Amino acid sequence: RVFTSNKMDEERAKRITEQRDFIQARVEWKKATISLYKEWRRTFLQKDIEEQHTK
Amino acid sequence: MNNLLTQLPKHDLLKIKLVRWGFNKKPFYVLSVMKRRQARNSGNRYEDIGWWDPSPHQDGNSHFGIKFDRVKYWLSQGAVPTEKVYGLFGQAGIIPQKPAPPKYKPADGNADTKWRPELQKNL
Amino acid sequence: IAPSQLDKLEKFVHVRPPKTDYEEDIKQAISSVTDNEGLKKCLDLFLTNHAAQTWVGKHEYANAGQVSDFIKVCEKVGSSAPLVTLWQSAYRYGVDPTVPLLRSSAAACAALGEGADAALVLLYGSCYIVNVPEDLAAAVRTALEAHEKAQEGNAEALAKVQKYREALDRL
Amino acid sequence: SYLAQLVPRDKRTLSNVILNLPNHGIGGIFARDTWHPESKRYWEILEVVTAKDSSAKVDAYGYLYYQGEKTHPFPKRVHSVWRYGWYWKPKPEQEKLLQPLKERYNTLVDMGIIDPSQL
RNA sequence: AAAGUGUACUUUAUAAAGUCAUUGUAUUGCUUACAAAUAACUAGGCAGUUGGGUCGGCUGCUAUACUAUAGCGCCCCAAGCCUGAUAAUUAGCUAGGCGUAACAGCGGCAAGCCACAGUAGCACAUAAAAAUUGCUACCGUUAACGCAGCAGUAAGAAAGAUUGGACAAUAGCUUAAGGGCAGAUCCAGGUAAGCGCUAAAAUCUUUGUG
Ligand SMILES: [K+]
Ligand SMILES: [Mg+2]
Ligand SMILES: [Mg+2]
Ligand SMILES: [Mg+2]
Ligand SMILES: [Mg+2]
Ligand SMILES: [Mg+2]
Ligand SMILES: [Mg+2]
Ligand SMILES: [Mg+2]
Repeated sequence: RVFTSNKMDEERAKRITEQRDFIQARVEWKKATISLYKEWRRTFLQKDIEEQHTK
Repeated sequence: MNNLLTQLPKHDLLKIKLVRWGFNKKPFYVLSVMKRRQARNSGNRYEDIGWWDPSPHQDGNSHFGIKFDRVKYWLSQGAVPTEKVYGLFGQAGIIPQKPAPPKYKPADGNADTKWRPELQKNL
Repeated sequence: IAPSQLDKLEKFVHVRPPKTDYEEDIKQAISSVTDNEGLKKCLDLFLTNHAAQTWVGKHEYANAGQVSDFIKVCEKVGSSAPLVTLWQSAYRYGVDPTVPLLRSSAAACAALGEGADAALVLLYGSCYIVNVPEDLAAAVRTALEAHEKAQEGNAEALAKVQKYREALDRL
Repeated sequence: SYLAQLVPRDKRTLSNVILNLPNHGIGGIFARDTWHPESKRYWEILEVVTAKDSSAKVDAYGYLYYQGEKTHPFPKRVHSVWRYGWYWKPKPEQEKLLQPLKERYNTLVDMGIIDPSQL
């Protein structure tokens, strides 16, 4: 669902502003976590390769 | 007996969940890696990773234990924490805090008494 | 369902096209109409013809030749409401507003004696034509005077005539 | 009257606006009332085809402009025809020519001869 | 794939995004072995039965392996296969659990696997799916229904709880406008497992008065 209004008043402006901030914050948060997961993923893969060679 | 699962789900997601292990009005939680669609306290798990005691002690703090190395391993594989687990990891500094959406609904005026008839009898 | 892209619209049109030519039906309908109900049917026929032409690709005033015939039938029948509706929605019916058409409609209403209808047609016509002839205005004024005399006994008619006279004077 | 399409009205789909205009409103500018007036959001109509059966609804094709710039590469049909709030936006040349006509229409509405809600 | 792509959809004088559709290096796996109650007043069992050959065994779209589960099915060919077999009685299994120095014996609690939803045969549903999906016949009440979902009623039995409150928390379904749904669950009521405390006052507890 979305919010739309024919009246160009303060209430309409507030809803648009709040939504923009939330979406921007969530997008930035997603990028940071994924980068951490990718970095950890490489580390564990390297350990497995070393263990396999030892065996 | 409770052998841990090894094969990953093919049609569902893995999540990090809280399991209720308390007593009457004395909650206690255990963190484990389980299939998304299951019973709350089901015995099917991939690993148990931590514990949490939400109530304050004489020192005024809550206590939380976690495996730092294994949390990263499962987060890399694709396990998705729930909303409350995100809060615990955010405060503990394992991952950045997750922003919450704005709230407009008038909050509940009876949250600790609405679901407890014993208090309402005295009220 | 209509295609999303405009480049595929030609194929959509050619498949099962609807009936488009209604000139023969309208000509027969105009002659056969002798009551108000038939006049309403003709108005619907005009609307369907104007809408149907888009399938062929024409966007002109299809109902530009039979307008005069429709006016004649309405005057003979004696009902002016169909003409009032036509001028109110002239574009929707595919009729191009022009001074000769306005004069013909006003004369028909004036002949019927409905000065109030004559004022309505002139007022609606003024919204399509920038300049209204002064002679036409005088004719409508005479029609209003005749209408007032004919129906002087009805207070509601007197109020309507007075209101229309004020509108004509203001505009 | 076609002059009644300038002010948006409740339960007024784009089909009613397009039909009650000269030449089916080809080459005109239309927009919804929920869009900000200064946002420069509008549709430019290039082709119109009526419904096969109803003959009272229209499928329109054209371009979509946001901030006075095209948003898509090729013409496409308007998918929001069925929504409400559409109104006519005459170009400056049309506005100048229609100045006296708008005044006449407003006077008639003020005096109660014309009821915009019915039309 | 916590991904990419779009002549697609929605919101914006503030825009980042999501929605819908589609896409994976072979595009969702079969087989074998061992163990697990009585039981001979059950001694013969099996003929698609044991093995071999051709053909079939579909839902495409890397290349070879000479066709790469199978008597799984048709036709043909050779006579083999099992023998505490075959037929019966009883029981859901694992395990926590209770007695015992142990060995053994028996099977209330948390959880895992399997089967079923009045009875039986079928269609979908393959890969994670039929209490609250269909078709047919039958049984019991009255064209319909089947509470072995929660509460509750009747009969039977020595003996089986309220026709309660709430989504505040945990888990789940949907949704980018921050909401909606819920007898899972969390709380209360009822019933002498068990565990803890009270059933007497004392300078109005000197952890006091000031
Ligand atoms: K059955
Ligand atoms: Mg049994
Ligand atoms: Mg059955
Ligand atoms: Mg199920
Ligand atoms: Mg039953
Ligand atoms: Mg029951
Ligand atoms: Mg929730
Ligand atoms: Mg007793």
